[PDB]
Amino acid sequence: AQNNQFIYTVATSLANLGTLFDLVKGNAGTGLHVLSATAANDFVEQCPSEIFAATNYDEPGASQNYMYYQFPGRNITVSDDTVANTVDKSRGNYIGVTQANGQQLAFYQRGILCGGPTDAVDMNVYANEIWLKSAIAQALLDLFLNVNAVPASSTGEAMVLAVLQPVLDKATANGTFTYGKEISAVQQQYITQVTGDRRAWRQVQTLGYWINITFSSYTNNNTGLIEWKANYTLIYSKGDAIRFVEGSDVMI
Amino acid sequence: MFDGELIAKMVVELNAAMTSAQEALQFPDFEVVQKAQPTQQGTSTRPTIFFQKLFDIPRGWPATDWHLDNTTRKYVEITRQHVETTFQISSLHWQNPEITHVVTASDIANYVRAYFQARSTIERVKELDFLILRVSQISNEAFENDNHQFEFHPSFDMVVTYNQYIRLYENAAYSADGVLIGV
Amino acid sequence: MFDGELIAKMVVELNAAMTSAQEALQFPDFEVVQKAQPTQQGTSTRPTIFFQKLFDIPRGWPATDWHLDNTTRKYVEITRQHVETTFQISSLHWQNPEITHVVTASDIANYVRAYFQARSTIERVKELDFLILRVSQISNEAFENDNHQFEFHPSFDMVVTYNQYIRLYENAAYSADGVLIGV
Amino acid sequence: MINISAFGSICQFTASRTFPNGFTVTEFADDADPIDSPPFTAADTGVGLNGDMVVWNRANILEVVVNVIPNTEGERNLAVLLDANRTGKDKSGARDVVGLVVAMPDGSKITCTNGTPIDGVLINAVASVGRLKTKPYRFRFEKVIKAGTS
Amino acid sequence: MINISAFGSICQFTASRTFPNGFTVTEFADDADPIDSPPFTAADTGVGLNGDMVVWNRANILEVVVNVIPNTEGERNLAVLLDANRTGKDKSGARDVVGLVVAMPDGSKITCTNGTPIDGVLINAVASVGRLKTKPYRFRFEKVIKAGTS
Amino acid sequence: MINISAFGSICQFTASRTFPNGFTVTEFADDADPIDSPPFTAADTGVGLNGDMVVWNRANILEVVVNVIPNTEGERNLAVLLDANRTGKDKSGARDVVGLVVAMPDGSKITCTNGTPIDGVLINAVASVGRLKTKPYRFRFEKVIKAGTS
Repeated sequence: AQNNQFIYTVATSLANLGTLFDLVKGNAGTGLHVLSATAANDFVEQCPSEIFAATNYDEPGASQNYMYYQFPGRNITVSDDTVANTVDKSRGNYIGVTQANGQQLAFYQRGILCGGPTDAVDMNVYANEIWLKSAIAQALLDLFLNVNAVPASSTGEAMVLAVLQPVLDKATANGTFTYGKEISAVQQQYITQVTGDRRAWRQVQTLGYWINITFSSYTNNNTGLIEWKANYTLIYSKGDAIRFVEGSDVMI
Repeated sequence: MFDGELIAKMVVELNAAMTSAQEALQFPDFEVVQKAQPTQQGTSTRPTIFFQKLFDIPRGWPATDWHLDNTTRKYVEITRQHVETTFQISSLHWQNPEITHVVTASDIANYVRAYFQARSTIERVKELDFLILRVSQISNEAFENDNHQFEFHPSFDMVVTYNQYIRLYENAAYSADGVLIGV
Repeated sequence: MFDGELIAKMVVELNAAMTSAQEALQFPDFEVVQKAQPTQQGTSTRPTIFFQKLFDIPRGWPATDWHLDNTTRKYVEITRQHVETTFQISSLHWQNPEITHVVTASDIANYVRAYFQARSTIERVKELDFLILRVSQISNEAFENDNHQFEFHPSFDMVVTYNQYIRLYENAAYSADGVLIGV
Repeated sequence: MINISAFGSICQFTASRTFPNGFTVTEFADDADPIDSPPFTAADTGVGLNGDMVVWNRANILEVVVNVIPNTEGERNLAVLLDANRTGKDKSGARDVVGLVVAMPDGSKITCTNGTPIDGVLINAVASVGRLKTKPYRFRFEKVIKAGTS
Repeated sequence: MINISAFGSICQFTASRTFPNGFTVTEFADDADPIDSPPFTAADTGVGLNGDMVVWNRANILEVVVNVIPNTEGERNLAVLLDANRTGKDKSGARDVVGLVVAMPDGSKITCTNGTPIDGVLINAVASVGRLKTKPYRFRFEKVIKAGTS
Repeated sequence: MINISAFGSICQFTASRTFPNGFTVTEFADDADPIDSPPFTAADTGVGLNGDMVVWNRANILEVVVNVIPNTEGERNLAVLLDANRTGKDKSGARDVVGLVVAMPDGSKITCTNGTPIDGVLINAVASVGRLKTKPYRFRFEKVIKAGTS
């Protein structure tokens, strides 16, 4: 219900996954992870907790796909193909194992959170949404501490947008946004009908975002005076990252 | 909103210029009046300076500064418009052939112009909330007064620059809720 | 189609400007009237604002949008023309020498101009389907009223830009019958 | 609102180093153009021998010229920003990034970013009669974005 | 109909990527030229020593300049097309081919194909009084074809 | 005081060698600009391949053009300074530093230091009717400082 500002974690061992998934499927984004039923010398859920606190979100080169990491000092909770697939379809990040011409690798396989209807459904993407809300709220807080209240006519939108926009420049030159994308019929209609004009889906198709602030009048619990408040809508462009490669070596 | 206070300040400055003009060159008394007199009243024999408003040209777009009242949480917007008004400053003083210390209406108008273009009067007028631009001509024209004689009615245009403030109300806001939607 | 709707909206805005100008500076009542009165009607002693239409300048070529009625298969063409009308807005308020809270007609005209050029009134007028261009001059001139006194009649031109739509009919088509001839 | 008026405009500026959460510019000039932009290039064509046109999409950066009434709060802030960014002798210039948002009265907003000042007069020039000459300022931004309609 | 007027003109645009089955522009400017074209070259001559003129038929591509009334539907489509074709930082420009058909009222139709945008203003410039200055857009087309007489 | 007048301006000049504790110029020209300044550069931009805007903060020196009324005390002192600074045959030029302070009436004062004369007329030109033509002088200063508001 908070939606914003948080990714939260659930520690459960194996064979609790079906019931836990049934209870918690959906509900924005939560990290369910398979615990090794043998021991607990790994803090398991610390896998999202660590990477999230190492991105630094100010130098170009953010986003990490949250899947192919190499966590050491951790226990292999899943080591069989059928076990790995049965853990999957019920979310679950199983920090498995494989082999490739020798060696053993490690991996923090899968970074789907739970989501499913419309949510970010990916720790990388949800992580970027978290820090976008963080940076934007901080910028607005500094704007308002600097000068209190914005003239809510057409210049208030100017200060709000002008303070928000360096955050968007950081986002573009951080890897969170995406230059390209091929917004199609469903996404075209959705972008058109949320708030944006007919020709806003073009901008997301070429730049990466569409941000606009309006102002709304609302009444609070005790304030008889009808207060006014800002409303910024910003269209995230998501961004894909490959996790599987398929080859077709011919003629031997 | 400002024209009346400007008219009072112009009257004070013009009377000061007349007191100075009584020192260098001499006149029998003086009077300073607005030309378009709102009631029937005659012209005065004594050497006079007349003034009148001619145009009013705004300069630049209005500048809006927003000020919180802090009480009702209302932004009082202050629209300041820069303004150049134009004043037709003229003089009237009949010339007596018999007298020897002749001082024509041209002298009075020229002394008013030169007084109002001096730097000290500029700085004083600045301390009185406006300032004065250049006067590029003083036209001395002739006419027939009510006694069928010939008189000169010199006049020039003085540009005076100042500001007029407009106070209006606008609604404030101390929050921001967003929708981070994805594609 | 936009003479009457604009005239009514401008009357509402002008009356609003008079109510605001009654707050800062004070007048005994006010009226807002159209200068070319279609019936014999006198000028009013109370401080008044007059307004009148002067020109009507189309801006740019007409823009045509084709709209299907979907019933009789007729393309209704909508020819929208952009128009800048020009309103001569004047004021009239006799000046009483005895009173001390003097506020000339120049004040009333100037406050109307400055109110109608402020940003909040621009936004409100935009919400009322038109907009206001710059006013570059306010001309305070003098004349004799019906009591053989002197009065000022300041006036300025305000450009109001809007749209007016023309609806006409055209035939539709849902076919393509080409003749592919060989050289 | 397809209306052609722009009276009601505003120019929000933000400099990362000089004016974080910056100022308002609303006192534009009356004689010169308030907001002007030289024409973008965005492409370049070359004709071959047999007529094959070759289209090159040259990367380019847009430009804005803002004319303001001098010795004014928004104008003083602009001159402060330019003097901070300019480089002279014995002074230190802060290489910052400026962002300009225009909210035209019809509702549409244009925001330009990753820019820097490109000119300025730096001295209040006096015209012939005595009026101050309107001061122009030129910025070259990297990214431009249109938001909001009517 | 050998008349000299062009009131009633229409500009159908088709972009292969941005506006397939595109739009119509009918809201041309009133002060600047609605449709303008720089003079074609089509040849170039050089005189010899004894007087032999030598003619080269240099291949060339034609140009069009369309002025539109600012912030308007057809123009908004045009600026969307130009933004799709322009190239900057962190944006992807679609390399498309545009085609422009003028159907002037007298009946004749001029169609140009295999083109691209060549300029634009990208910001609604504001004139002195407050009017938005008319926005020109320039294209360079490969093939021109005239169809229809009267 | 945010007005647009400048009547009452004064040019206090100081030359290190020629006019230590120098003169004042108040009789500026009426037709030409009394004080003028060409637009500063202060930066210069280029664009990479993929759109990376690139800034250089080029160091630069500002310029002033002062027009003065012919054959007056201020301009005579100015011509004395320029003739001292100019270099010709058999004469010795004094390489000095000059400083110009403009105190516009509204209160603000702009002071420019480490400069030198850059032009002059040296002969009182005569116009058509017989009026002497207004004499312009140009200086290029190193350091400009603005002091005082209202």
